[PDB]
Amino acid sequence: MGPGFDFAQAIMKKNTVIARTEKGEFTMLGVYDRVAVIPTHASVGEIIYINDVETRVLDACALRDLTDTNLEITIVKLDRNQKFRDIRHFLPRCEDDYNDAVLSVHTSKFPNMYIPVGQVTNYGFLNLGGTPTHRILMYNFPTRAGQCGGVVTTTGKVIGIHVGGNGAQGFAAMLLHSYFTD
Amino acid sequence: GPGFDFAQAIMKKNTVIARTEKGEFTMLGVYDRVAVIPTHASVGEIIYINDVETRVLDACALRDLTDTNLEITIVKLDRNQKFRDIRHFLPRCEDDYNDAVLSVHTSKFPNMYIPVGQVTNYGFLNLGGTPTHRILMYNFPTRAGQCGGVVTTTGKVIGIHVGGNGAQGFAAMLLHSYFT
Repeated sequence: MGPGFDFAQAIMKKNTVIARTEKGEFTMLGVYDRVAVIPTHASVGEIIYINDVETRVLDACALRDLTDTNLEITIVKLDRNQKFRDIRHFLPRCEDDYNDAVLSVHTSKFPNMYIPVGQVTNYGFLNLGGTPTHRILMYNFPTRAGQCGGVVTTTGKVIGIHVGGNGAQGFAAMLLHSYFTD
Repeated sequence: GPGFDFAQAIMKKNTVIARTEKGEFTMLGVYDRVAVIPTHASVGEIIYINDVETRVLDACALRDLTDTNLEITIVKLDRNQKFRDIRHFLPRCEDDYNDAVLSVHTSKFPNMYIPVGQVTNYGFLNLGGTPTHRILMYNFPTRAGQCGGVVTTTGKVIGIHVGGNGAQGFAAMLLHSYFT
């Protein structure tokens, strides 16, 4: 509807796949080459479904900060026959707050979904489903089941992936450029 | 929920891309060759529908019996295709709603679905300096363009997006009596 949605759409149309694990269907952001991200609670194993195709997982790494605290991001390398457009230049280098973000989801249940979530706070620490978690972004929108893995963008920046909510607020794990140095 | 199925079913058969002098708008076809578009689209004698030059036979800028703007223009189009009749999904009365979806369809934003959630019967709004009635309101914390879109709940087509103030978004109510 506006330039925020434009950037979100451009990310969705080229840099997402539908990932299925034993714990459900997730929006999954491809970052570069055969490397994607997904919430750690998806419990990625040795095999994953990518757009309903059985795919071997070459590597998966649940990220933690240097205090050994959960970040809720898993980086997956897929045995896929095609690379993603390299979007690493759209990742922020530092922890930050943002104005006017969009949360975008694409699953069987929620195809082509885009939500203007407004201001995003650098929230920091969250007890997420009982697990201490760092580098959380917060937005005041009542997100729901089915949105985990959804991409949070501003114009020109891909800043996080949706990992949870409390009914009134939604929460995303930060994406930082430094996670995807090769 | 089934809200998303409903929004897609309305989009697929009843939503077309309309282009006026002002650019592109999501247009809802209601029945026969009758459709609606925001009044601010400035519909002329000719309009493009899915990139086809189309004569507009009639255009009515709706006002209520207080003689107040409603910001809906009803158009009758000179085209062969007939819209699937959806008048039975239009509310009879003014109401509040939960769990609404706004569905956008332009050349730039094809098939885009925006869950807006809770929708209030807001009522009176000074829209661009024009007093307007029968406005629905939802959170919309962005500055959107003009193109608008169709607002649905499960089982109902309730309004078309007509504007916003950067925090809130506003739709004009669709009522069954407008098309009787």
